[PDB]
Amino acid sequence: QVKLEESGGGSVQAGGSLRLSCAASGHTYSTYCMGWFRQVKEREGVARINVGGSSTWYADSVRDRFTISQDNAKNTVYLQMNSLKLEDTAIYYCTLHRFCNTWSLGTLNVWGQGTQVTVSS
Amino acid sequence: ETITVSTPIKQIFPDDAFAETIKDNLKKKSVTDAVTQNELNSIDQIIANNSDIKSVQGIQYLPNVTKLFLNGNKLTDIKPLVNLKNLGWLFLDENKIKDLSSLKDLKKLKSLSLEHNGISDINGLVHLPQLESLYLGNNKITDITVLSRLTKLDTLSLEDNQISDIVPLAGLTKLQNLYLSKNHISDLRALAGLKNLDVLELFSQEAL
Repeated sequence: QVKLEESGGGSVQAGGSLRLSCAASGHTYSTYCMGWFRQVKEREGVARINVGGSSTWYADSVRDRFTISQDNAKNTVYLQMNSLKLEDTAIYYCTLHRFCNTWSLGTLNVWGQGTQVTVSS
Repeated sequence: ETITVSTPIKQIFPDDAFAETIKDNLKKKSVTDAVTQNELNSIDQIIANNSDIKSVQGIQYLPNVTKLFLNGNKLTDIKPLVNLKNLGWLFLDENKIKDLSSLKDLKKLKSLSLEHNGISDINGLVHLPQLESLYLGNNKITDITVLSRLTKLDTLSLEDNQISDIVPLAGLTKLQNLYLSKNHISDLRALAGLKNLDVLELFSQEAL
């Protein structure tokens, strides 16, 4: 029922930047958690924001390099990935759950198809 | 509390659906395959939503399970959870669980979900003051007195219940996300002192 429309990714040189976006439709939520996990190994949370609220969360490894933001009216979130490192190479997946504390588990989320990000040099 | 000798899965877990859950979790070929206590000790997470499970008898032998997803089953009796001392995240939506005394000793539990269980009496939840997340939407709850003891809650859903009195939430200063739509609420005065709310939903009250 819930569509996650993802854009962004590809190949970038270390130190460069990429922006991901994800737009949700078909949900009924006034507020909800949306953001990204990534996978190389086991998937791991990267960043989320409470759409319709303001709270954010980042993994320690990306804090101060990645910034997540929302356009609540467009039901879209954006991940600005700056200062990219080789360790950031992964498939990034937009993912959604009504409740941020459950979002963190992954298991019960709506999952996007994902996008490959590859950082070189 | 422990299986003494290697034993067939189907003997430990009498519910056929739950036995298949364990078989798949351990990547075994058959529910007739034997398991050891050491193998059961390796289980940290069970994903068994929407699985037609009527009983989780046998789960008592999984001392290291920390995440348990049992939404959408046919459970009534959760006594086999009683001594799962490492459980942190428990999802039990869309069952028919009414006796919450079995939850009393889950002293590491951080997150509990009991949505759509037909529950009215939540007084048993007073025994979980360490909870951080509690989801009780789509029940028959009126009296939330006991939630005033749960001073570590940061996320609480009570949506689609029969609550009119939210005074017991007044002291819950750590609340960040509070979902109260589809109740009987007209008076939020007791929430005025909450300072950490990011989300507060109050849609579609039916005054009365």
